Amino acid sequence: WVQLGAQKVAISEFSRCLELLFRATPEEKEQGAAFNCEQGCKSDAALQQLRAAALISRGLEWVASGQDTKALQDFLLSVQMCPGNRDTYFHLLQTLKRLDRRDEATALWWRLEAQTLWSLPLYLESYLSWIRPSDRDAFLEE
Amino acid sequence: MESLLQHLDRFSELLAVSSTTYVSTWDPATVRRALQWARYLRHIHRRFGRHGPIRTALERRLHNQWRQEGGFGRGPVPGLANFQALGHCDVLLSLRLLENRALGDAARYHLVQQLFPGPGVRDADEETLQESLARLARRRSAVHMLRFNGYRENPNLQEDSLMKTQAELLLERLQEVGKAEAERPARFLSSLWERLPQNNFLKVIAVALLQPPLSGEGSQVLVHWLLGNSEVFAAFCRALPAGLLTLVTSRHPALSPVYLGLLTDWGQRLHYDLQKGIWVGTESQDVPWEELHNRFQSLCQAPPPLKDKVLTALETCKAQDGDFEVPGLSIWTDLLLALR
Ligand SMILES: [Zn+2]
Repeated sequence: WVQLGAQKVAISEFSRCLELLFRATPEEKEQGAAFNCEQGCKSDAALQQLRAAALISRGLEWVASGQDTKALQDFLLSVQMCPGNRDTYFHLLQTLKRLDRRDEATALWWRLEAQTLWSLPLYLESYLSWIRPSDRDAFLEE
Repeated sequence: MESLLQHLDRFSELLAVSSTTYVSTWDPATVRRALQWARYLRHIHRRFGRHGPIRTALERRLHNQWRQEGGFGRGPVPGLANFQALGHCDVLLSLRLLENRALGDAARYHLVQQLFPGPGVRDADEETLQESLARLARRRSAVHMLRFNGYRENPNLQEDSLMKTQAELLLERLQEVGKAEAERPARFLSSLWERLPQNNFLKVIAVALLQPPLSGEGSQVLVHWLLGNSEVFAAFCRALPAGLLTLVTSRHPALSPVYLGLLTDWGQRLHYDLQKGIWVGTESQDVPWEELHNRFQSLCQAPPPLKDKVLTALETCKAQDGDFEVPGLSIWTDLLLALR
């Protein structure tokens, strides 16, 4: 819907994804009731990367609408969730460079250099490679 | 007519000094004079206390006394509070002298001997002072005994028995100020607001807004006072329970558009966190989700004249913040979802 240009229904769907992600657990191996995905639809790495993906894809629509405070909330939450993706940090720091540059940006720079793929599904890998901007490292050394 | 003014004001001065610790010069003569004057007032109240210019003259004198004193600074002296207290002025005087430790011995003896002579005077035509004090002791005992053996703080405050009593006193006390017309009721109420405990006072206002009339000019005054004073109404709607405010608002439509406006502003300063599926506030004094849900649920479980009002006020505030139909985006969508 984003590529078709529909902010409202896009944000609707991202929010629905987020509700299902936080108000439910995929790793409910209490009752073995069927055939199930052993590895792809269980991985906590897949869960966190996917949380982060949906937060970012929502924040960019808030940016499009002019609600940078909500966008900041989503990007901050994605950084709290997956601190080792760096797309989170790029988006967050672009927003902070727009609004309140100096102190917060450097505070997160130091977090990045304190921090510095395992087995993801391909639908997630390809979703991230699609949304990520080419000017990431150029902006992150600025 | 004019003869009673100098009687009544002199007696009131004597009464007011009764409670005060200057008692050295007193004697049996002073006490006898006091109690015969009090008998005279109690006789007036019986003879021509109803339906004449004299009653209204005495009321003017009493209420003018209680407002020229006001209740600020030099002494918050009660005084005899109203024309009905004319019929038991003697009892007040006697009680105040029995509480004054500074009373002299011979005065004390003469007093108590005149109050409680014994059963030598078992046969009397007029209900005497001894019987009056006995009946008072019985009532005080009865009140203690019911309060601690059978009484329960009813949750529907409007049907409680303490709040209902306080309320009727307030309403009578506003009626007299209205008839006086010297100072406006709002000034009395504003002074009360500074003076006495707020939490108690607000429950009492809430209750007085619902008692039916007995002479509803009383409630009509408090609505004006509240709509004039926003700060009190901020704590009014905040402190009380839900159904009381609901019944108040349904009784008085003038309180409805402001009350929803108060609630509409408390939602807007919440924020949703995704990890715990709960709206929360930034500051600690921001109304929680549960309390706000309770208020809107009570308002929806009400007569139809208010249901449509609150429902339209919620829909117009939903559409104002994006007409979403999914949770995590609008407190108002989340309310309307939780009501169903
Ligand atoms: Zn799978």
